[PDB]
Amino acid sequence: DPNRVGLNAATLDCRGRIYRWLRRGPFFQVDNYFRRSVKLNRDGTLPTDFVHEAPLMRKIIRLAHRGHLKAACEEYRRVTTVPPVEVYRALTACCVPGAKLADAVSIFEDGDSKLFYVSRD
Amino acid sequence: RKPQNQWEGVYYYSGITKRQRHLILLHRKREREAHMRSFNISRASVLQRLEQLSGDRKQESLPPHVRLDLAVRLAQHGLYQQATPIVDELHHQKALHAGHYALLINALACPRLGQRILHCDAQCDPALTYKLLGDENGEERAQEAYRWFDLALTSLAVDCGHFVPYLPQGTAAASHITNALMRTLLTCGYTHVAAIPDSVYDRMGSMGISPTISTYELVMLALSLQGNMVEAESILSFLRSHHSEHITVESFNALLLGHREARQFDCCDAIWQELVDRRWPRASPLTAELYLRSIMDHANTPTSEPLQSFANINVVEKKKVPLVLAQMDELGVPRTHLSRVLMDEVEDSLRKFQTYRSRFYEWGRAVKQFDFIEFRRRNGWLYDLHLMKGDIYYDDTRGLHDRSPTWMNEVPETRYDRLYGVNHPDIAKIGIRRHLNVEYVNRKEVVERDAALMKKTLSSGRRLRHRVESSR
Amino acid sequence: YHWHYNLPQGMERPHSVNRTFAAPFQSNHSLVNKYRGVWIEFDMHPAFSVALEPQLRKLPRGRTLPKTPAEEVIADYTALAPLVDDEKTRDLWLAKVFQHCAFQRCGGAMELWERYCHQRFTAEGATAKPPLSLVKSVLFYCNKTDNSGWRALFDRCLKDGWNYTPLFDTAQWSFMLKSIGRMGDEDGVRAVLEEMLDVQADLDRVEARSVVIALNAVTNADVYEFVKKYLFNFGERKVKFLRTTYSDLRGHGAGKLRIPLKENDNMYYHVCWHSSIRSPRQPNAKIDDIVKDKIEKWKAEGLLPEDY
Amino acid sequence: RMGYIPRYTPWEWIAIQEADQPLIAEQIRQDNIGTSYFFSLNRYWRYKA
Amino acid sequence: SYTPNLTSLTNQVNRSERLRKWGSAGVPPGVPRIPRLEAKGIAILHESPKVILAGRSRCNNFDSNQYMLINKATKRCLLVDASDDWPDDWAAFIGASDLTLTHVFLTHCHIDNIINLNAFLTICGSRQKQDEIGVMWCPAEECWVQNFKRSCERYGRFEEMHQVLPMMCRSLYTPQHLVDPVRNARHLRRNDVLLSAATNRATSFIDFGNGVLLYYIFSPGHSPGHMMLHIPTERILFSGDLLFFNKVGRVDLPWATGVRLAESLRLLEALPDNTVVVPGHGRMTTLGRERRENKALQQCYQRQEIGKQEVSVGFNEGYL
Ligand SMILES: [Zn+2]
Ligand SMILES: [Zn+2]
Repeated sequence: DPNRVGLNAATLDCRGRIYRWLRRGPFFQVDNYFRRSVKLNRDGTLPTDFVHEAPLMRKIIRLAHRGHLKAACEEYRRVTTVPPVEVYRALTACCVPGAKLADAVSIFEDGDSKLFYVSRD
Repeated sequence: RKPQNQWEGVYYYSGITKRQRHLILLHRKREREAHMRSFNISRASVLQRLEQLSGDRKQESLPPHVRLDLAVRLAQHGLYQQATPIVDELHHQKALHAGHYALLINALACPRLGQRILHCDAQCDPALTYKLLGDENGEERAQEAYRWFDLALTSLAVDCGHFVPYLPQGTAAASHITNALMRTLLTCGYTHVAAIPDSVYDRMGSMGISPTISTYELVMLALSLQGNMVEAESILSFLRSHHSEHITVESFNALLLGHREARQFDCCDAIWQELVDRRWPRASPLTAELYLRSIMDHANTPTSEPLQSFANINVVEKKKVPLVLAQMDELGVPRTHLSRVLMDEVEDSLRKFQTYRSRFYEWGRAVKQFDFIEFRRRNGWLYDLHLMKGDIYYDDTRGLHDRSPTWMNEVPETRYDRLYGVNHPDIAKIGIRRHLNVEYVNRKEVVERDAALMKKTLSSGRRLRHRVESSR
Repeated sequence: YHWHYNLPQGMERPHSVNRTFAAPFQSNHSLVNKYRGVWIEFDMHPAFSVALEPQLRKLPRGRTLPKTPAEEVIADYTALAPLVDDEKTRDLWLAKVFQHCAFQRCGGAMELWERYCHQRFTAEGATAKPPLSLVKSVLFYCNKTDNSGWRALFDRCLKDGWNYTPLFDTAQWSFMLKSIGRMGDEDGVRAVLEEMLDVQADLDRVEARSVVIALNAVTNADVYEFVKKYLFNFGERKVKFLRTTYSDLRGHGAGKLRIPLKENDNMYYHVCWHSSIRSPRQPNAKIDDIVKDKIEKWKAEGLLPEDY
Repeated sequence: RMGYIPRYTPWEWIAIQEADQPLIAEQIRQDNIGTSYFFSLNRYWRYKA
Repeated sequence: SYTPNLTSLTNQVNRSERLRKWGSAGVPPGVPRIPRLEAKGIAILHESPKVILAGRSRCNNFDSNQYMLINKATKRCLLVDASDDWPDDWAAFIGASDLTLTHVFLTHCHIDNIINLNAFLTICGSRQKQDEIGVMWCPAEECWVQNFKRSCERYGRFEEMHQVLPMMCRSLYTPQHLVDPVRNARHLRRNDVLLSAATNRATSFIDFGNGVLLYYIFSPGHSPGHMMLHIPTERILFSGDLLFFNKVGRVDLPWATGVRLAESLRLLEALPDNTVVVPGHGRMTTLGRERRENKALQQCYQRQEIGKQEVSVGFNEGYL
């Protein structure tokens, strides 16, 4: 659904909502924006299939197949949804001709436990 | 405000549900059935192979290598009685050689029955497998291991027929069969594992057979199972002095196993820290299994000098388990190569002593603290241990008052405020005004208010004194 | 009252609260990494998997659902499956098209069960035993398309039959109870809920929208008294969440379901009564002879006169 | 004794306080691969640098 | 308040009423000691050629008062309801005025009266070292001296909990201890007066010296034994807790009867209007002012006129 993409927020009306804002954790805005956004669906598939950032996922695979690792890492920083399995397949294949093991593990460790095991492939 | 307790720990979830502990017990029983099913299928296959080659090959004599292949497969599955007529005719036909005798005695230790005993009966304890293999004909397999050793040395004298008065005792085949004999005698009972460092080792010395590294490691493992650690470390001390190039992992595996049986847990820590320090020979998963099981036996051990006045003290030894598992990641030891019985107790220690940075920012929230209190209030009968029911060494005559000027430095504001009327005859010594002696923040303002109250009281008392006697 | 500063500031006594009370992890939020679906346990031999690789490509694998329409994978199993001479390979392949037709809701996939697997598993006392991956796929299929063929297969999984009910997951029972409440089988709800209690399934972790649908279809009188004693088997956290979901599914949030619920208010008033109960506060023959002896006395006393 | 307060906490009382609180997994700080020169500062936006 | 039995712990409204009164704490904060700050000095209230009345207002956080009668001729002083948070000014006042503390009068044995009574006898008894001080009280207050420890738990007076009261000790009206023949500071208290409830104008008095008589009046209703002090020569009435400025004592405490309090208000209607009534709490008044502008006395006689046989008057919000 492309037209229903968006998250509305509140206004902090009453005093009891102000005290909750002053008692929130260190990651309360970025955590609740992450869980109101993309999550595992009813059938069990990934939330990878996102329409608005679909050509951005094509750009990283296009950059990781030509050997541009740093530019593919720069466009990976701009993602908000869960990236597909094909970008992790292309990013780790970009690290092998330069023997960059430290970059390839951090690519896998980003999507292993944080992004619903999309890099566990 | 009432103060909070700073020596009270943070309420956090370290435990499992009754369904999960039942589901762990239910799943572990299924794979114990699977290893029991896997052994008896292959045991029936080699017994069907035996009766096929005995019935249909009744008069046709088999080639000696087919009968040799079936004899080791019978001895591996714990069927030693079905294999001794096969080896007796192969020795009589002189078809067995130096490597064939060492193959048969190594097969007599049954490394297929021990695989069933490990996963099902011994609860994946590698020390308990030697204790349980000795019951299934331990004395009976030891006599045939001694008989096949006599069959081997008789055949080696024929096979060697200069160095003529020193044959076959100086060959490589004599020690290989002797190493095969000690490996088979380890699987036997306690009477035969005690004979390995004393009786078999002196017989090897009296025969003049040069030992190898596998000779000393089985003797060290034999002294490990007896519980004698002063002799087991002495053999590796002989190996540390003379033959240090050939020391493999199994000498360390005997010492990790041996101090676990003797319950000297401080010694088995130092062996593991030594193996992390040298990093050669490589730590097998048997090293990580024998060391982590020594932690869990030390953790479940109760103490008796405090007699558990508050709680169990030895449970703090499970805090080393995230340290050892971090060391296994750099030693190249995979943690997935651990047994299912140990892995449940390893993850038991992990959910009790491990936290991440994302959880540490959220574990102290009052919602999770008050859920811990209510869950203790609702069902505390299910999870509780209580509900089940100058220089001083050259100083001797000290130099006092060495004219160190305290007036060059400035500490002038050391004024002290004492209570009014200490030696006054009208003011009593004992009283509730004695509690004013312990007051620090308002020390100046209280005692000047106290002195103003006591001066006006003694003034009003003595002016009442002069008024009454002047009127009468 | 306090501790003075010149006193030694030692710890008075240690507190071991986390080792006396071993608490399991309890969060109000659900697990973010769970599969939330029915697993098939695809365990094919690694020679037919690369052989049938253009055919298994359009089939749902682990956490992947291709959008191939169901009439093509039926035609692939119609032609190529008689070519492979292996029994468990065809059964595992048939479990995938039963899973593929379930996610796309194709009602015509029950002909594949009667074509191949009915005659050797569920016909005339068949002694052959189907694999677990095939029974899980067709029960997930018949519950998704609301097919009435689940009853002959669920009766085969009992302790005298195939005995596959201890191998069912908690998500399998959630999709099971949703279809019976949609079709409206009163004895179908009771026979499954008696099976879930006999098998010791996770009753507190079934889907709450699935339970309130299966409880909404209870209209018979004798099975309604079964629900009254079965409602105590849930937890106190679960039974207060069954009230809030059943009140919203019949109220404002009625659009979450594909078909609307039917109005069963005697189940609605009992669940609201049972949730308030678990929550904290915030001789006819001998009596009939007594009355007849009194009316006999009152006619003798004259209090009950005759006609004037 | 009549008022004995110890100036050293006993070994039993230290071991109880250590056994009640867990460890932080990032305190071991072990590293053997190296620093990710390209990706570690450009990871996912929730857990980013 | 009371003993936490099984039904008080299993009651939800016990956990709810403790939330309404005290918020999220649930435990009532006690009545603490007045510190050496915010405390006043001893005032000379009345000077007469016979006696001298010296007093101090608001000496407790119960807002109680501390008074002392000083006889000019005998140099003998007498404390009335000895409850001061600092009985060290009172020891220095009698030490600097050449006075001898002989007895302590107690109207009733609530915690607003005997909270520092052991402190009064110890500090003033230590000064006469360089005959002990008596206690004059009524034996109907025996039920309140048993619950003195219970009252100290509810009002946070933990330091005066483990203190045996001096009136509980063996006096001359008690059997004596038979000690081993192989110590009478606490074994026997010879100076002790037990007042009788049969109080009359003839013989129920204390001879204070030089011809002034302290007529004690038994007037229950706020407490089982409530002994007022009346000095008819000086027009002074120590009502204690019976009558205050524009209010009377509480009846919502145990052993407090509303119909006994109304009979206690009727037994002071023969006294003149210029009798300056000196209460245990608050400001002093006259008896003529309370006969005109007190609604508790106005309701007491209005119910009597319209024919109420059991007239019940009494406060539920006020002083203990
Ligand atoms: Zn009172
Ligand atoms: Zn009072």
